[PDB]
This record gives sequence, structure tokens and C-alpha cells, in this order.
Amino acid sequence: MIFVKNLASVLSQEWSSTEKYPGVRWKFLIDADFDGSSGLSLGFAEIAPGGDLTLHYHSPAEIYVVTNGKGILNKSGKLETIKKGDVVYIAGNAEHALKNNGKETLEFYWIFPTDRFSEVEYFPAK
Amino acid sequence: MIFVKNLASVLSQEWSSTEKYPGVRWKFLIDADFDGSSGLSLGFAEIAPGGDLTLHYHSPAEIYVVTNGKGILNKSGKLETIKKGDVVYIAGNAEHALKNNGKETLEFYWIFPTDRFSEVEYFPAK
Ligand SMILES: [Mn+2]
Ligand SMILES: [Mn+2]
Repeated sequence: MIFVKNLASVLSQEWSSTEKYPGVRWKFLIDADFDGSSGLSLGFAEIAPGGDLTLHYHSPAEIYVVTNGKGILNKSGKLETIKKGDVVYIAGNAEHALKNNGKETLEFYWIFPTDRFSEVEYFPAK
Repeated sequence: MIFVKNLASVLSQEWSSTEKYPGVRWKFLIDADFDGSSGLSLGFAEIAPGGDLTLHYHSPAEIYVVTNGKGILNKSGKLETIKKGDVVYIAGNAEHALKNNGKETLEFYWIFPTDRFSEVEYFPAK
């Protein structure tokens, strides 16, 4: 099984969001619930100016690929700016957050070593 | 453990290359051999005009995130064009290749659900 996706391909998929992540929204591009793919899953996220993916953790490792804008990555308490062209490795259990303090949309893919997004449980910072 | 990488971060690391895939060069940005990360590993690769990542396969599932240019993806016999903005899902052991037909450099990240690149064995197709 091999397939190609971009944002245009998922226009018919409504954005996902939640009130806990203000100004954040996402779609699934590679995911067993949509594609019958396995082993790896990938989403595209946008954080609007002033938006905040608040401090959280989860069991699998995660990678971010930043494709647009800039924001402040909270590395379990240590702040670092990130921007287009950056990739981020987040170990399992590691608390992290990402704030868009800029005027452009902060856009990134995330990747999990899992079949599905739905099998990753998000936990709030303890 | 959380870290950020970009091209500048690995300016020190020399471009890897081979003859199996002429015109192709790459670096490792998230990799146990370098970072002691685990769960996922990620590299960045460049294909010069004329370059040809030839038909191969490997056990782990794989994702490409295409960040510049355009190319022709060989999906186990069926051709599809890919370009900047595209993501590609490649099932474990599915045969695939990627050729740069454009004039610009074809650039992409690849991602494996493995700790390190070095542990993945590439197999030409028969
Ligand atoms: Mn996360
Ligand atoms: Mn491959």
C-alpha cells in the first residue's frame, strides 16, 4: 500500500479542534481510520496567532515537522523558539506545549509511531 | 528528552551518499546513533535534477514529507507525481522509487518507526 496526500486532498475532512487548545486545529492525512495504513500516522496542525497547544504528554514518541510560521516550544519547562524548516523530537512521556506568539499561522505535521491518532491518549500536564 | 533540529544543526555532519542512488544525498536529524532518541527516526534527503532513488523496499513502514521541488514516485509499478506540500505513506516492504524530473532540487524528510537509520536494511527490487 502506497499513497500520497496533501491539504487539498482532505478539503472534505472537517477540521478537528477542542476548547482546551485555543486557536489550534488539525486534520489527519495518514491514519488507519482513514487510509488503512499502519506503523506510522501523521496529521497536519495549524495554530492561529495567539493560539496555544497547552502542556501535555503521551506515551509514544512524537515528531513535529514545522512547515510555516514560528512559535514557542515548551520543552518541559524550557522555552525555545521554533520555525519553518525545524523538526522536533519529543520523547514519550515528555511534557510539551507550543504557542504561536507571531502573526503568521504556525503550521506543522506531527508523526506518531502508531496506526491511528485515536489510539494515542493525551494527558494534561500533571 | 525533547530537541529541535534543522539543516544548520547538522552543518557539522557531512552529507551521506552512495552509488546505488546517484545524485542523492542525505543527513540524519533524529537518530539514536546521534541523539539517543527512540521510537521514531527522521532524515532529510536531496535529489538533484536527474537523480533517481531507485526501486527498493525495507521492512519498516515509511513516510516522506516533501518540502521542495517535484518528483515522480513509483508506487510499486504505478507512477504518481509528488511535490512540495505532499506527504507519502509507504507500507512496510512495499517496493518504491522516486525520481527528480524537475529543474529544482527535490527535497524531503523521511521517517521510520525505528530508533535509528542504520538498523534498516534496504533491498533492491526483483
Ligand atoms: Mn504532542
Ligand atoms: Mn524508502
